[PDB]
Amino acid sequence: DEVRQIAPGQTGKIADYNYKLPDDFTGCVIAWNSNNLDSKVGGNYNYLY
Amino acid sequence: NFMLTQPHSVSESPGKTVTISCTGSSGSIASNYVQWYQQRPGSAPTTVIYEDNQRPSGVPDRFSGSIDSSSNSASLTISGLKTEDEADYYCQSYDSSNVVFGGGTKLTVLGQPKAAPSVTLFPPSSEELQANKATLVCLISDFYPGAVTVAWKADSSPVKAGVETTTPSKQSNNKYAASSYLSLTPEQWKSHRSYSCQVTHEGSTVEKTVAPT
Amino acid sequence: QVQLQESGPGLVKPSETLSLTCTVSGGSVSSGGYFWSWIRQPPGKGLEWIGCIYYSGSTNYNPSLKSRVTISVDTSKDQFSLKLSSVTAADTAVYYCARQLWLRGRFDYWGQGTLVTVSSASTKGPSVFPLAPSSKSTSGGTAALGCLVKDYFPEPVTVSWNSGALTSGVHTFPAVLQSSGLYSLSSVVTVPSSSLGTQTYICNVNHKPSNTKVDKKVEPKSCD
Amino acid sequence: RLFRKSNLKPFERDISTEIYQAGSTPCNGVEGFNCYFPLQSYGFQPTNG
Repeated sequence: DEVRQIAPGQTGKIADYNYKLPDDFTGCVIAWNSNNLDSKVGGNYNYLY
Repeated sequence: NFMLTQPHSVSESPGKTVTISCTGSSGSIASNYVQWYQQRPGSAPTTVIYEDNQRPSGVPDRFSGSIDSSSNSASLTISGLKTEDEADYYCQSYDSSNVVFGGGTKLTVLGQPKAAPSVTLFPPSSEELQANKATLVCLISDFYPGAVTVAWKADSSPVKAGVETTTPSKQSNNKYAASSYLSLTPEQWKSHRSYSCQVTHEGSTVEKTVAPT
Repeated sequence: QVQLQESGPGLVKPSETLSLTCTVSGGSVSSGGYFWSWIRQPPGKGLEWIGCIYYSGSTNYNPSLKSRVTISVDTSKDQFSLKLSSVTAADTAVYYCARQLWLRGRFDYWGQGTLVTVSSASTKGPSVFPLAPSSKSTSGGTAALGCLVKDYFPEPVTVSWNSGALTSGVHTFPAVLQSSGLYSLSSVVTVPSSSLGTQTYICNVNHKPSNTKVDKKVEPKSCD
Repeated sequence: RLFRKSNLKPFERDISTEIYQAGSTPCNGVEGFNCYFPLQSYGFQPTNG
């Protein structure tokens, strides 16, 4: 639900505190689904924010 | 009869902005040049600002001063306090052929780890006894907190006369050290069977004893 | 550049003339048209202005210190000296000599402070008694030995172990006033008990005001 | 209490534990930016002047 926040000119809770996107952002964003490896049964809490 | 009034103690956390004042009693503060000196403890004073707006070459830009002639006060503004800024501040004037300094501004600074109170004792030496004197030395070292109470004992009777003790002083290993001295006559040292020093530290008591041998 | 250093005795007996001389290195007293001044500072108190001098006979003194300050300049030796008369116990202060580029303004260079704290004229040397270690003087695998510095005047005394070769475990304690005027202190070092009977430990207590140097050997106590 | 939305009526007690917009950026209970709290600690010390 936070993949929509990563864009130049957005306000929220993750982009403004971890990685801000400037107006002159010529970067190129790629993402994919990796639920079969990045998550596990019993609660995968290894990542923080 | 012109004196400069300066706040004795000023405390502020590092990184913030603080204002140090210097008020003249009789003469107006704008009449004569006001000079601020930042002196480290155990060191010679150094000029930190002069001419009421001019900073010497070498000091940072944060040492800025202002003059309020209506209130007869000289103001020194410090922005972004650091560790090395903890020093004494004095304001200088001239009046009329008689240089007058300021009261002085003290900056408040800011716990050692706890330690066991090692206690050692020595009896008076034979050379001291040949000099018709006797002194029992009690030593407390490598301890924390620095709140220790000493109580000399003559076998079982506590001794207060001639008891001299030293305030705790910080050691090199982030601990503290202390001393205690009991001056006695050569007859009094040999009158009692034994002499002991008791040290109380955080409730626990460490006692050593000596005897004339 | 230029640099100022002070000399003279760091002590003076009460009701006597004080003599502090501040010399100049790397500069000239007469050349440049500047001023000299003496500024004292008591321990824990603010700076106090004593007086100012020119390389000619121009002098001005503080009203509180008027008729007690005698400062003279000799260009041949490239120095200037101040004489203080009728000194008391309240004159304990850290004396600075400072070059004055601007008379009614700021100084530029401050010499190192030769502190003069003295209130009486006892001038007694330091008694150095050995502190013999014994079985009751050790707690575990380490023992303690030292020397007692008692009945001396005035501050301070420097105590060194084995001419400064032993520094680890050496604790120098601040002096405390006794029941009758004088002070007392000690200096001790922690040593393992294995080298008690095989190593010699000598304390070197120095008292510059009384000009007394005493070296006392420390040995384990012999029962008699 | 150091920060407040506006003035308050006399003889009134304010116990509102909420992070005010002291700075420019909006702050009305959210995390936001430059959000310093109205309630700060003291600097009491027995060795002061």
